[PDB]
Amino acid sequence: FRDCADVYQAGFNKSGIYTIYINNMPEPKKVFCNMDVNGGGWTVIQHREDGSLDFQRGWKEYKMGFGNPSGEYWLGNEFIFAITSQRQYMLRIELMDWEGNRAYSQYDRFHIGNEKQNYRLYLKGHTGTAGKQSSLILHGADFSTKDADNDNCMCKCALMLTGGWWFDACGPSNLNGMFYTAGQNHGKLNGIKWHYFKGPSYSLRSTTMMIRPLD
Amino acid sequence: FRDCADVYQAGFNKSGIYTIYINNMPEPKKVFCNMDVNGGGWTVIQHREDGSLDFQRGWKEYKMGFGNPSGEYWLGNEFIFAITSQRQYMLRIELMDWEGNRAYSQYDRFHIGNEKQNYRLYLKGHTGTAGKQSSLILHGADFSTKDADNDNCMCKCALMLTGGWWFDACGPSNLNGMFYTAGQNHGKLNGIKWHYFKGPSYSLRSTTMMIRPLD
Ligand SMILES: [Ca+2]
Ligand SMILES: [Ca+2]
Repeated sequence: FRDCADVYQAGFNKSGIYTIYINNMPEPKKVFCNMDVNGGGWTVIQHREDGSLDFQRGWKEYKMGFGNPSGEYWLGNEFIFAITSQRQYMLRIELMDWEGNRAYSQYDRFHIGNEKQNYRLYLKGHTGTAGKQSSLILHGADFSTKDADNDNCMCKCALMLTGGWWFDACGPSNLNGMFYTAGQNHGKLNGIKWHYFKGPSYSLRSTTMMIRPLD
Repeated sequence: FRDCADVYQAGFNKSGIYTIYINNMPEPKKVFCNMDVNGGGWTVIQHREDGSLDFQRGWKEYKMGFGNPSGEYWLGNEFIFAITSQRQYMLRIELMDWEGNRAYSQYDRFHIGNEKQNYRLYLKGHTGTAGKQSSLILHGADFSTKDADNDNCMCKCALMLTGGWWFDACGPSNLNGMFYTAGQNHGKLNGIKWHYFKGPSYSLRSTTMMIRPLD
């Protein structure tokens, strides 16, 4: 049982917390499994909805993960890497604004490099209702944090926008930015953003990043 | 000593065959080291000059490598993956036609996925004198061979063009195609090609693919 896809095919069709056994990882891992969207079998790698969890963290916490799979959390890059190294995964991103609208972006192929490659992101095949173009750079960006300046900018994107992300310079997204209750009509530019959906100044209400095998 | 870059910095400035010790590989590996081009320190992952070596091979030979580092060879995907997983590498490709002209393409970032990811290629930052656009797909293609149909085509690119490559459908290159002596004015489309340098019907005289750390 390497992922929520496995969990699903073994007959567990209810979304919720499961434990999975990831190849090459020393200990099992608790994750949230979304079994509802588009046939289910999704492993959630990040979730936000209320701002209870602080995302202003360093490289090591972003690597190992933080938060609680039952609420807001970040799975951790080391884990995302280990899972997406086992086979070929697709990535889906669920987004909601503060006005009741839900949208998604989806990528046919997703993986990231290992820690020595700064967990560099490579994607292909963007579709969805959250913008005609991808708000995540497809073409290559390392992961960056306040203590690891790996972006494609002369500036320091993590310092400017907060959180850990595959910043470009700094690029059209950051789902790990500041949670703002007043996302809609008020600031700022360091919030939870997805440019091609709601723009650079709109901070979103909830996000879920989740992955599953090509099939 | 993980690569020819290490070899070079230890004072070995003469191009030729060296043995390197790649992290996570059970046995040492002989490679050709190019210490001449642009400051040296290049590890050669493929070389062709005379057509003496047959490149029409299956997945396993492409994975483990074939040929002799002193002549024409393919390092092997498992090895390319192991090396490029150690640290961030750039890729440079040296090309010569049959009319005396040499050119190169260069990529700021290079790596490939693991075997379970079909050694998928991801590149960024193409420069050089071998075409204004990259003849290798940057955006994502698995590696394909006659016995592993992983390309982005409905057709079978490896069967049509021969060899093992990151075929698209089938894309603007194949440095592992048929070696033709009569490449300039004669066939064929299944030759050693780099579209943005010489075109799809021109088979090249020599090729060298080589890698080195960003520094
Ligand atoms: Ca920077
Ligand atoms: Ca095909």
